[PDB]
Amino acid sequence: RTERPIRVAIIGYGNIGQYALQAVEEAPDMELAGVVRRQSSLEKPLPRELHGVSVVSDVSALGQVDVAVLCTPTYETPAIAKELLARGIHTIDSFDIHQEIVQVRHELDEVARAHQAVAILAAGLLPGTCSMIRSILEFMAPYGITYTNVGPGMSMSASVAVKAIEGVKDALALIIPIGTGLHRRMVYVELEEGADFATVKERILQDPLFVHDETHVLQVDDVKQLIDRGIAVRMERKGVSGQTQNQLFTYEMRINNPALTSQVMIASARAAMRQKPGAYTMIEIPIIDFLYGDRDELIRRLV
Ligand SMILES: NC(=O)c1ccc[n+]([C@@H]2O[C@H](COP(=O)([O-])OP(=O)(O)OC[C@H]3O[C@@H](n4cnc5c(N)ncnc54)[C@H](OP(=O)(O)O)[C@@H]3O)[C@@H](O)[C@H]2O)c1
Repeated sequence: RTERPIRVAIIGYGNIGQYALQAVEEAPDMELAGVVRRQSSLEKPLPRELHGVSVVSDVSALGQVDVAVLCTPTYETPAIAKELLARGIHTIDSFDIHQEIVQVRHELDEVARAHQAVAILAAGLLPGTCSMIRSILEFMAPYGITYTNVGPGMSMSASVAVKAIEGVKDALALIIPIGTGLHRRMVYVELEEGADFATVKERILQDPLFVHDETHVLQVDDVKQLIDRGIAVRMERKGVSGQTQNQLFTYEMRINNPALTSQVMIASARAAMRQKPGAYTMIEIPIIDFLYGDRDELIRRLV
């Protein structure tokens, strides 16, 4: 629909990558350049939805690539981003280690500026659009407290951490809100042949991830039967606007986690094409840059 469509490559074909495929297809200003996978994954049978899709091991085999959408594991992502920025390719990621965002942002900023590229990081569900809402609440009521309650949903960094433990064949870890920003964790574990529940319970409950947090552990026959990739996020702020107390704000979403996250990353890919070289979180970009359409028509429709 646009003259020269944006050519988007998907790096890593996991949960995020599969939904990102659909988001790129629906994007009227974008066309799929291809999917980049590990060589090991290239040797498994080709997924049925990737028929007619260029699936390679390096971005150089896909021709021109405007933006790379990084659907890779968290710890693997900054290094992959730096590599692609250095090739002059824009990068979108949903890096979700909050304490490392400032540092990672600086490192990507320097590489991006050196190669006339734009990196948008932490552009997912949380961090991402929830961060944008959170920041808007902040300046509407500067004094007060915001509570971010991550509703019942799967934590895939906690699930694989419970899987690496001695005695667990498979595991599902859930993040559960208990109010005022506090969270409870519940772990469903499929045990190995002949391991006892009582000990493996005490190795998860004393694992560094679940010692200072309230944690419940249950043994189940099939953890795969319990998996659903939906999640909820509820944010509350009670604050002061100017000098007037008791301003009340509530934001809630009930969404498919990877579907939404991939959509935000695709919308951010659109925004990346409109920025000066550098690295940005989502609160550093005009909201209109994430939207497709004529500027005046968007203002007429939304403002
Ligand atoms: N910001 C948010 O609100 C939020 C929410 C959800 C997810 N995320 C982020 O999104 C990331 C991906 O989540 P997911 O559910 O899609 O995970 P996933 O299903 O495990 O997908 C990981 C994919 O990355 C590739 N990969 C795995 N190991 C790799 C390695 N060592 N080196 C290079 N590539 C590797 C693999 O694809 P191939 O087989 O094709 O190589 C794999 O399919 C997470 O790490 C998380 O940080 C953020």
